[PDB]
Amino acid sequence: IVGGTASVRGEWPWQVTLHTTSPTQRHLCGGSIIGNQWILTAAHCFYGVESPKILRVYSGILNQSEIKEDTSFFGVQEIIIHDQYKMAESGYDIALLKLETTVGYGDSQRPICLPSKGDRNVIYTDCWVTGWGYRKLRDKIQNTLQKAKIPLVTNEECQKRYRGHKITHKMICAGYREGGKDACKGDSGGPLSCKHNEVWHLVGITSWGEGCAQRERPGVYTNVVEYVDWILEKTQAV
Ligand SMILES: COC(=O)Nc1ccc(-c2[nH]c([C@H](Cc3ccccc3)NC(=O)/C=C/c3cc(Cl)ccc3-n3cnnn3)nc2Cl)cc1
Repeated sequence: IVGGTASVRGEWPWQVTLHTTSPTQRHLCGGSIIGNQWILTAAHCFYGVESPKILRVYSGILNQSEIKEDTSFFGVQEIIIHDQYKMAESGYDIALLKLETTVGYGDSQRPICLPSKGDRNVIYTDCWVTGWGYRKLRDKIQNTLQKAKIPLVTNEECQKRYRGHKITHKMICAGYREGGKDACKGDSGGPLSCKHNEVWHLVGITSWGEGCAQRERPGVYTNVVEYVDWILEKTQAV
């Protein structure tokens, strides 16, 4: 996260850190708890991941230093990538992780509500991006989970900012015109969380951008409201 500040423990209890153990264990991506065996994240995270056996999901984490060999984690039973996904810049950048065991909810880890289909017309004014990503292009994964408040940008304005790309309504953009606050490397897959009527909703999934927090280059997020039927199809299968 560029231009952000340290989060407080328990502030974003749906935020997870997804680690890969291959070749050595390290943070790979962010994700959000959406159900007791379900993590919503970005499809591009899994480039070259040949098996869910190499993945570890850690919840209830504020600091990456809390993770050692003896730290409990959730194994991944299945990786479900949207079958229209080709690359982050073309959309459908969404994936579900089906966990091997059930997440016990509490004050350190709980799910975030998905947006309502009726709320496709609501104007969100209190949106935050969170993650352990870089603070600039050439940096390193941060120990403490960071947060940044960022305004949503209309599809028309985002399209003007990304000449040469096709910004669809399945994408949602966020960022200040002058730049300064954004997601960066290591934040992808994490949530863009918006508070509306005192309830937090998972509005976006951190996906891509041209550089980090540059002027007139907002971050591009998967527009979660457009995928609620897909998520229910995969998580509520008979
Ligand atoms: C010790 O462990 C590590 O160092 N882990 C570690 C883990 C992941 C990374 C890492 N993650 C990423 C991903 C794409 C990826 C994922 C998975 C695998 C490989 C590529 N993009 C991101 O997060 C974020 C991209 C991004 C998003 C928005 Cl909304 C706006 C601007 C963005 N940007 C433009 N330019 N930048 N952002 N790149 C790097 Cl490098 C580094 C380091």
